[PDB]
Amino acid sequence: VLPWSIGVIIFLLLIITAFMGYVLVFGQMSLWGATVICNLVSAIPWLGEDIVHFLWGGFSVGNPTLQRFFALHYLMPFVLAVFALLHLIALHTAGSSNPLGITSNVDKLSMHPYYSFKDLITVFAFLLMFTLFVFFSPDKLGHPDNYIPANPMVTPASIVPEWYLLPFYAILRAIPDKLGGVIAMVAAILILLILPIVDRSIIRGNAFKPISKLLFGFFICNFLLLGVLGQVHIEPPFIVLGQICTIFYFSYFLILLPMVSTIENIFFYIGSL
Amino acid sequence: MALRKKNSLLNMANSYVLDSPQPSNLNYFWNFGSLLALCLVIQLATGITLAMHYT
Amino acid sequence: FSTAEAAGVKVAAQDGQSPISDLSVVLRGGSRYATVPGVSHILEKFAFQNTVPKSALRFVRELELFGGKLYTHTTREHIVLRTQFLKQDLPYFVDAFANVLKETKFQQFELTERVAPVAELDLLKRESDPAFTALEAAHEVAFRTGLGNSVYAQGYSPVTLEDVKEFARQVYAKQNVAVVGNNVVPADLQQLVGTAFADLQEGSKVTQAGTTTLHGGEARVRTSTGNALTIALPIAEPKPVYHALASFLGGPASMPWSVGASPLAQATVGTHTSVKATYHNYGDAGLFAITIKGDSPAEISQVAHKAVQALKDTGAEVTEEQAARAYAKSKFAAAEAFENPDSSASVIGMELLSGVSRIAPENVQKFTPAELSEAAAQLSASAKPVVAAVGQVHALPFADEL
Amino acid sequence: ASITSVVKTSELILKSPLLSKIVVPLAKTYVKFSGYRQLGFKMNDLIIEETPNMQLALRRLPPTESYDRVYRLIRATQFSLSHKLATGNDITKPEEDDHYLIPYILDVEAEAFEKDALDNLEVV
Amino acid sequence: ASITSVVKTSELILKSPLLSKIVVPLAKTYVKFSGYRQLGFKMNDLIIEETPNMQLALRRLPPTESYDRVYRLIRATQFSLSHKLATGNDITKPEEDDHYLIPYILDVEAEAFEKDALDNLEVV
Amino acid sequence: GKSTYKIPDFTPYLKKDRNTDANRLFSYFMIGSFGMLSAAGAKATVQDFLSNMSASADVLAMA
Amino acid sequence: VSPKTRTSNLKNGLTIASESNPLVQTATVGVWIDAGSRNENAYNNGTAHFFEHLAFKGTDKRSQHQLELDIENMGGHLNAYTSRESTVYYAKSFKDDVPKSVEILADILQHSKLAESAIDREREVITRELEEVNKQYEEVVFDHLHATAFMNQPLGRTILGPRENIQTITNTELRKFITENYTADRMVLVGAGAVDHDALVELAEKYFSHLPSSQSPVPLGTPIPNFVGSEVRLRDDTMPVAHIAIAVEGVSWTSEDYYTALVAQAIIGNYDRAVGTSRHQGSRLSNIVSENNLANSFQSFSTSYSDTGLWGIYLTSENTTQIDDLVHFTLKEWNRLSTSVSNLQVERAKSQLKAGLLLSLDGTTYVAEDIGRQLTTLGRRVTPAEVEAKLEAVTEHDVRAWAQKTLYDKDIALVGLGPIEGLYDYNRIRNDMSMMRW
Ligand code: HEM
Ligand code: HEM
Ligand SMILES: CCCCCCCCCCCCO[C@@H]1O[C@H](CO)[C@@H](O[C@H]2O[C@H](CO)[C@@H](O)[C@H](O)[C@H]2O)[C@H](O)[C@H]1O
Ligand SMILES: CCCCCCCCCCCCO[C@@H]1O[C@H](CO)[C@@H](O[C@H]2O[C@H](CO)[C@@H](O)[C@H](O)[C@H]2O)[C@H](O)[C@H]1O
Repeated sequence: VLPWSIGVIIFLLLIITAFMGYVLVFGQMSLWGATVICNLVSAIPWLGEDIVHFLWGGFSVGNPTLQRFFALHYLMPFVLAVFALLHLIALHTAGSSNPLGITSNVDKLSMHPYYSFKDLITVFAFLLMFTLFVFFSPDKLGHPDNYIPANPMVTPASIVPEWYLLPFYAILRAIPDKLGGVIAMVAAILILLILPIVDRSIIRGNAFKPISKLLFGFFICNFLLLGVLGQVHIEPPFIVLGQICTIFYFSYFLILLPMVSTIENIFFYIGSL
Repeated sequence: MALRKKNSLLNMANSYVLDSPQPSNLNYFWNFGSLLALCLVIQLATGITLAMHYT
Repeated sequence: FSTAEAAGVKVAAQDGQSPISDLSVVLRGGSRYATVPGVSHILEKFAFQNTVPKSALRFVRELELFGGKLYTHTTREHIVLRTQFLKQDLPYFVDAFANVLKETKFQQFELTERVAPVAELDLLKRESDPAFTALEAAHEVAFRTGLGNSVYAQGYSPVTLEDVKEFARQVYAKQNVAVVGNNVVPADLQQLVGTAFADLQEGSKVTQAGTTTLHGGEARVRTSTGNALTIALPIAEPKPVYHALASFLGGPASMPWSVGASPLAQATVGTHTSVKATYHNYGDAGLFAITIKGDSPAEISQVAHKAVQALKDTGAEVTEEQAARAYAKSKFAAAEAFENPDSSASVIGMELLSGVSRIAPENVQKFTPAELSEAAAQLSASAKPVVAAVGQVHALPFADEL
Repeated sequence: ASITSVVKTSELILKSPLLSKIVVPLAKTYVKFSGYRQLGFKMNDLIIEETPNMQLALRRLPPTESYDRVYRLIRATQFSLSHKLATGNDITKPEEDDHYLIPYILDVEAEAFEKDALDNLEVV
Repeated sequence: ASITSVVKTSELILKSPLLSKIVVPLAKTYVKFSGYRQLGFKMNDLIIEETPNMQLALRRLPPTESYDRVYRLIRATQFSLSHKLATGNDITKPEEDDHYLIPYILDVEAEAFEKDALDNLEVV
Repeated sequence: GKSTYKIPDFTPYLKKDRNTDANRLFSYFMIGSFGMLSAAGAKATVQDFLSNMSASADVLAMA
Repeated sequence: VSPKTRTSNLKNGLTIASESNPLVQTATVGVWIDAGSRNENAYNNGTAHFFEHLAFKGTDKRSQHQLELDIENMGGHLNAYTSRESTVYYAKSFKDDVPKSVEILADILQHSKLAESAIDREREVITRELEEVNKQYEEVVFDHLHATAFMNQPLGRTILGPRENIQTITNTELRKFITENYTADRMVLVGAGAVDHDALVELAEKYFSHLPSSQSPVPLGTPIPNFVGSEVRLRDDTMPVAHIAIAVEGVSWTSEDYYTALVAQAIIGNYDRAVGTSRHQGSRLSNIVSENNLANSFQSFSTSYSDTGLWGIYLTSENTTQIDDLVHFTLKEWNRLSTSVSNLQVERAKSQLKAGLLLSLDGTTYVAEDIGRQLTTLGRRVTPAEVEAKLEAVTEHDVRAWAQKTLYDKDIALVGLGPIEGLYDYNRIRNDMSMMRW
């Protein structure tokens, strides 16, 4: 539980780091994405507006905001490296889990040379993917509007986050209330912290659980659909679709996984009697 | 077992700032190490803040 | 103690005027009846473990709510399980004994984790006294099997769960069970035992494998934890005169910071040793023992020679004063044995199980100087003397020296 | 979930004729598609063991059961890393899939749960 | 420097009449101004102990010497932290400043140095 | 000197009223005052320092 | 319902107190004195203990040998013990050997020879015992505990006394001590078992009538102790077992919190790994200690004196690296007496004590000890009904109130003996006497 819980914080720190780094270009998407995302803080009751002006260092996103985002963007990766190390120190008490979900205390292998050399394979696979983007298609994953200098007057046609934030944006849009939407979006990440509780299985992991595997597959594909819905226009029928997908996202943690894991426990016991 | 000893993360902090066994007769010249830690913390806090306003 | 019978179980109770009752189950299951070495000790330690109606844990938590206490011990003849509680809580305690005798789940994990570790600490605590060891070794030499079996479980002879389960099948049976209630209304106990122990098997009387045989010899036990020496004499015809003889010979003091007027107490003069004459009536056989503990092995050697001489001197002739002292001290010994619940339980237990009618302290016989001297003479001239040395055994006496 | 919970709920179902008629066939197909028997495991080999209760129950296993469990874990680990399935005698047959561990863990948990209840008793 | 070196060089000096006449008075003044005796130490209590050789020599001390050394270290530590000096019987008198440890460490080092030499022997 | 049951002399240091509430209260007054000044000093420090992030004078001039 | 304790006085002021039992055939008769080592100064410290030796060294009439013979002829035994505030001299005999044993006691108390030769012979004996008490670890720990808790006070002195006093105690000092302290108004003749009260009163009139009365007769159990938070460390790395006692100032015999302190003590309770039932006890500390193997044993105590007491725990442990855990969890259980105890723990402990207080009185000696103790400390034998009522009046509110004034954030006296490197300094132990979360 502890390496997983520190992992959830690592993920939040990654999001903040990448958000601030994207603003630094100060193109159209940089400015307008900063404006919309920082105005979510205005939803905090009573003090929200004051907090936003304090974050910006002024009354809109401008020079003070950019200079502070640079300093924090430089810092946050160092913080993230510390938490990455912490989650591995926490893991080192139990060791790595494994795909069967059983103990490995019966049969251990040294990290080197076995996993050192196994890691090199994917290092080179990664470098090949990296090569194809950086050298042959360096702008495929970006937004053309970020090659226009920031202009507070002109509003871009569509303000969307970077692709990796899109599912969280779709969850926010699903709730009509401003504060509601903010809470849901944060909750969508913080709810990962309750997996250790809502999973009622007596067995670790899904390798041997056909129904859990099907549910997991639906959960993953729903998360990708939320990502796609994060960058469509707010139009029919995507509005209702985004709400159904949002409900399914939360019901995986709150209803489906606890039900399915309970029933599978019974099926394993009765099935093997 | 006390949590400070049982939990591996807490135990690392415990080992340096709490249960760490020290000689009983250190004089005030053993205080410079923590003053250096204080200078470092001030430089990080002030330096990162200056970086928010410096060009 | 009014002896009666309730559903085939012998029940003896004596009402009193006190808020505290003692209920004891005496079992014919002591070490002389043991099938495997140590099983009677392990069975004793298995009492009040998990039963089918009530776990060990639940029993202890409830016992605390009644403020009751539990005492158990093993002898060569019996296992004694005793509870002490407030008078009114009698039905709970009768039912708890019934659960133990009928429904003990003898689980392997209890043996490994609970019972055997406790049995091992029990023995180590007793052995801290080298006199305990010396007197145990003397029984082993003198009787070999039966009375010569160890009372306690040892590491060298492991008791298995199947051993303990088999022995319990024999022992926990109406034929081997006696109930003794101190400060218990006799009619109330009979009614309760009659309902609770009705479904206990009848079983059969556990018997000693083999007849009691008497032997002589030596047992040198090297310890580094202090020095003792037992000079024991196995008796084929246990007589009550040996009780008076032990009391006469003596060994301990009857006042603080003193040696004592007893022959054996006057054998320790000038040393830091302690003597103790002890007669062990065992029905078919007996053992008269003179245990001398001390720090210095040379000091023990000295007292040991004076001890043997004292016995010979007694055998020659004793005076009327000495005879009166023997009787007075023996009557007192009988009185306090019938008082202490530990020994009280076993005394009536022997009357109920075996048949040996108890000798009331007021009926302790007065032995003439002639009868005492004759008893000592019969011991000094024994063909099978036992000597058990414990400690620095190279520096302790041998049988042929004594 | 506690093994106790799973065992008791299953027993409620097995009691009900209707329920058993519909649940037992589903449970048997579930176990077939689970495919743990194709790595030579018994069902109880999959139970999470990193808890005090389970470590206690594993220490109470008879030595032979304990040595055989070690072998089945090592053998399954070797099939997993090789991406192979058991064949022949290595496949667990339905008659070999015995609940060797369930009785030990039920006793450990019975004590643990009684201890919790008794820690909260109120003298009336 | 090795204790061996110090002891041998000192012995060279004590042999030479001239050298001893000039060095022994300086060494005695040095020891007076050093002031370790005012914390109740003996000179050998100050020798660096965190070496394999010294840990071996300390293990070879007779138990009595070893227990007394422990007490003198604890007592000096208490004077140090209090900023006090020994008074009365706590002050080490010159006649009490015995080289209790030197013989043990010289034997440890003799073996260690012989081992090093013999590791480099050449059959002729 | 030899008997360990004869406690060394602590009379130069011992307070007569060591068991009283007044005695304990005094030392908690010192600890409390120190905690109080540390809380007030932390609050001042945090407030003054973090105010750097609020609009600077040149930003407020153009508002 | 036990028989009533009968009580009579003589003219000099000697109390006679008896509790008959028809079932037994043996009777304990003895003299409980409200005097002990506390009544000595620093110059005669050890006199009371010295007298106990000389009481059995010969009287005005009978020699030591004759004394031995006489007791042996009765068939029973004589026994004596001296504590800080109480001295006892009893004689367990047969029913019919009660009068003769009474005669022997009156003689050794009123007319002991105290021969100079006998004094010199005992000097060596007592000197040997001084360098032999070391073996009894529990006694060492408790003697140091009193010495430190009542630093430089009469309750902080040892019973045996210092070596220096042992070499200088004279027959004059001995005579003075027993003349000042063994007075009739401070003495109770106690009978338990097969005794007739009326017979015992007659024997008292025959033997103890010429006892001096004190000049100022105060009531029995009449006493200012100033507890010192402090520690004694007796580190011995060669011992395998650490022995640690921790105590706060507790309650006197007549405190209004006497029963509340006993209930609080019972909530923590005792533990011993050698007893089979101990792993199943209800006590929270017992569960922590047994599950983690932190100790071989612990024993809670609440020791009382006329004007003070010590309440605490005595632990023994071989787990030298987790001594910190043992002490930590012990003091966290004490904290709960002030912060968390509810009706549950309190009612459980009261249930246990209701029986325990009666259970203690087993044999005739146990009964005699109870009568004697209660008569010399309270001035009366408290009936079981009164004790049951006082226990019933203890509420959870009383325990919490008592703990908050007596334990919470209080100075402790701490003694450690053996491999105690793992025992932290005073501050870290004393910091566990409160919880920052509360
Ligand atoms: C950022 C700079 C530094 C920090 C924060 C720091 C911190 C500390 C601390 C906290 C200690 C233990 C407490 C003490 O003795 O003061 C310590 C000890 C030590 N430091 Fe530093 N230090 C720093 C720089 C240095 C430098 C430059 C050196 C050496 C050239 C050094 C060498 C040591 C040594 C040898 C010790 C052990 C000293 C001893 O206890 O005897 N440190 N340091
Ligand atoms: C060991 C830690 C550090 C030391 C010794 C240090 C030292 C210095 C010094 C000597 C200056 C010149 C100051 C002046 O005269 O104006 C300076 C300036 C600066 N430092 Fe640092 N520094 C440290 C850490 C940092 C950190 C962590 C940052 C984070 C960015 C930082 C940011 C700055 C900036 C922006 C300036 C220029 C503005 C100014 O002069 O004040 N420093 N530093
Ligand atoms: C701002 C810094 C970022 C976070 C880093 C935290 C402090 C640094 C810890 C890394 C060092 C860990 O390396 C290791 O840790 C263990 C775990 O406590 C510690 O172990 C130490 O304490 C434990 C118990 O407290 C003892 O049993 C052990 O004998 C001793 O060596 C030591 O410190 C070190 O041997
Ligand atoms: C981890 C912390 C999380 C939450 C903490 C929130 C703190 C951030 C709020 C910054 C508040 C600044 O609030 C403002 O501060 C300055 C001092 O800084 C005050 O200014 C006042 O004192 C300063 C000096 O200290 C003078 O220059 C000034 O004339 C006077 O008005 C204002 O009266 C106050 O309104």
